[PDB]
Amino acid sequence: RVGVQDFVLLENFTSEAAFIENLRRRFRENLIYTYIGPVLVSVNPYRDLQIYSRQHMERYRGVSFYEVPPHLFAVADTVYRALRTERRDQAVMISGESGAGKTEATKRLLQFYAETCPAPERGGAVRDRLLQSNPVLEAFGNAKTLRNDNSSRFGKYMDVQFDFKGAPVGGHILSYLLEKSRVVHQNHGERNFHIFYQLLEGGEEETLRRLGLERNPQSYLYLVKGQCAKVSSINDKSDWKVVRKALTVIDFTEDEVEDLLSIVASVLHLGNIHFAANENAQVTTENQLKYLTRLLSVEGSTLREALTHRKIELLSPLNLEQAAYARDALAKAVYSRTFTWLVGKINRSLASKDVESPSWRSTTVLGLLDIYGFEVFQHNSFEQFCINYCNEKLQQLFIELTLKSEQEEYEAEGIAWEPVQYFNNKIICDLVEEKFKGIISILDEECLRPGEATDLTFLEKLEDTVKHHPHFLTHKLADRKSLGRGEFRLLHYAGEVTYSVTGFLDKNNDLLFRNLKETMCSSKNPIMSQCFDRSKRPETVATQFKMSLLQLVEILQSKEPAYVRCIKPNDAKQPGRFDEVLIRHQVKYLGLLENLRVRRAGFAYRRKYEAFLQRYKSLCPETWPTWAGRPQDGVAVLVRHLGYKPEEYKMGRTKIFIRFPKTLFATEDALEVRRQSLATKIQAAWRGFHWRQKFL
Amino acid sequence: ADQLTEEQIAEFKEAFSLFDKDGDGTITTKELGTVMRSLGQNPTEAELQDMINEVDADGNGTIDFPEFLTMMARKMKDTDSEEEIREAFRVFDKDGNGYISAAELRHVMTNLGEKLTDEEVDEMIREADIDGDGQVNYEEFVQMMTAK
Ligand SMILES: [Mg+2]
Repeated sequence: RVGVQDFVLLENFTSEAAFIENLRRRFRENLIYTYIGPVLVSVNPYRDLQIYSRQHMERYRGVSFYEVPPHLFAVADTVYRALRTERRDQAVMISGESGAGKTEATKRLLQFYAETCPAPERGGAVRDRLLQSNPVLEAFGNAKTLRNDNSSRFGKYMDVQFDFKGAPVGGHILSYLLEKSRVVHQNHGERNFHIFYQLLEGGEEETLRRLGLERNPQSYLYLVKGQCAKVSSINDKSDWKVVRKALTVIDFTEDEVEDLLSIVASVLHLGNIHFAANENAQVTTENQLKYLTRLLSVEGSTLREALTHRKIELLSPLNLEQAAYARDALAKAVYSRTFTWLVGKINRSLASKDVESPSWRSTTVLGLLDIYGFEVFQHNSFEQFCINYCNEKLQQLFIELTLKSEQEEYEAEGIAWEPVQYFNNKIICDLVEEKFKGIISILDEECLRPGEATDLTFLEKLEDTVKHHPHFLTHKLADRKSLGRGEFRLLHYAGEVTYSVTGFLDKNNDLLFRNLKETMCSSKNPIMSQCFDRSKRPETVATQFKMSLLQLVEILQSKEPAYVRCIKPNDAKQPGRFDEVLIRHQVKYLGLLENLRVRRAGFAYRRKYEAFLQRYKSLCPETWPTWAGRPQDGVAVLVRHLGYKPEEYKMGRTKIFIRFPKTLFATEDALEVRRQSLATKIQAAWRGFHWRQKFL
Repeated sequence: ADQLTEEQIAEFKEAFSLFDKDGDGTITTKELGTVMRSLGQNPTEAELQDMINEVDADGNGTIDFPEFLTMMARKMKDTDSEEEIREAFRVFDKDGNGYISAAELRHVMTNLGEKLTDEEVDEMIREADIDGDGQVNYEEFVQMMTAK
């Protein structure tokens, strides 16, 4: 009952001050959801208020969105209804900073579909599998940062597949660039992945004994490099009970879980290996190396010299710096490749089991986008550069869809339109992924050959190739410090972030020595032999990532978008705290006001005459069964028979524009009833034809 | 548009007696639809009860030749063309590729107005899907069905 449920209805709609006030007023009354047109804005409550129960679902399912208050379930039912009436792939695009609520938002949507949508017949319950996949991925893919206690270190795009009856038949997940370094490293205050701590706290006596593991996290150098083994908002013993139960739901056999646990324990052991000296570097303690051979199922000797030696054509020893580096490289490779395997294993579970038809050409997908959000810390390295660049590329797609495209369309059409000014981050995207001239392209150029280019030589060619650019700064331009040396400042859509260039070349080339690679190929562990095989065309991490996002974008462009915008209340993860400076900044770069303008003056729906006519033509006698004239003319008589007021629609050059959604729904509800009559025509024609056959 | 012929009335007279049953020169209302389908007409069930409700007001559940012949001449005046049947199908075809899954056809026929029985649909799919691949070509099926 508070403020205005839709910003479009806001008076003084051009006031940035009025905008935030509505957000603040609704937030304290615990209304976290608000509409700008079809776009839903979400504010992180940072406390559990249950709007997500089955009672709440029932009130949003099968109802029009303008007739009910604003809620995440509305977008869910709207998107599902869009997927039913017209049979087109739909995708819910969710944006926000770290901790904004994207991940929790995606899980709630799934829940709605799982308990709401009809069940298949011989189909299975992929519903429980679709839901149980989260706990498993969070354990392996999430870790507490300073921004978020549960933080996704991987990007996720998930497709849910529906049959023609509207029930889920299965699904597919895509993952993006897990943050590798987190396994061997953490900045102070941050943990490693949840999985490690769940195992130690929740693992049973017999299981931890078999893995040669101690319950105390402080006893593993990889677990506590951040001094943080614990989180008050997280019960690791419970999460473990859930994960263990989820693995069975997604059809991990008890043997596969014991094998995965073997791999998890190996990385823990791997970090505990200490190297001492000769003249050069060798393993002092036999404890870790022991369990290591058993759980990894390799030969203890080949591993030891693999850690202590390098193949050059004989084997030269290594030192404490080099011996520790190779160790970390192995641990990163083992966990990362295991994560990839884990996703495929899940995908193998969500995949529908059928041969061909009927039909499976009639299945449509509902995409859900959950990525890692913009994040900025005191120290920012390659991992943040990838993540922040990811949000740039997706921030462009948002603009392309909600601002650029919609406005360029009016121009091409006959629609009267007064242009709304928006900031275009396309320039920032080019700074990164532009051919030849781009940061990623440069970093690749310096990655040719070893022992030649360094972190510092990279930044040098960076200064030289990118010259006086608005979104790029280094210590060689203007007044800085505050801008240091060996680092560059990049100004993103979400604000400036300082990056250290140290570790960039080593992290861009993801390099595992043949020495260690061979050792892993000899593993007798089932999961390990799948991740490592045999032994040219070594593409860089940054370029491969660039390929992934491009594919991800073109996947989203091919679908009918829905938009959810998540907003972070405060930096403290505190409930009831509304920080005006913070919310303002977000509203500004998200361009929410520029969006409110476009929605107020714009049209909710547009379709080409031919398409609009083929679909609704049965609703008018002059257009049924056929129309011989120009499609615009057919749409003209058709909409008159439908009773559209002149203010409810606009006839453009190639398309028809309908201002409000209520207009189209009432029309779609008419076509819904008309189908009843058309079916009767077929049934009557068959009943007639059939009798004449089996008789006469 | 189409008006009864002198020949046509003879055709309808001969076929009408087969169902004469008792021989009153009368037919049962519950038997009405069957004789129309036998004559080449494809009446909907709702259309059938409208005809029943007019001539059955005297009860007895019977209708004679003159008033039957009237129902036949009206039904012949508006009859769905092959093009209207194809376009009706096309609505339940989402691709626009001119195919529907037997599974989806069975689902609509049984779940949408004037629903067919499961036994009826079985028979429909049998000659509608000729190759038995689970896909039906409706433009081809419509021809066969409306074929004269
Ligand atoms: Mg089709």
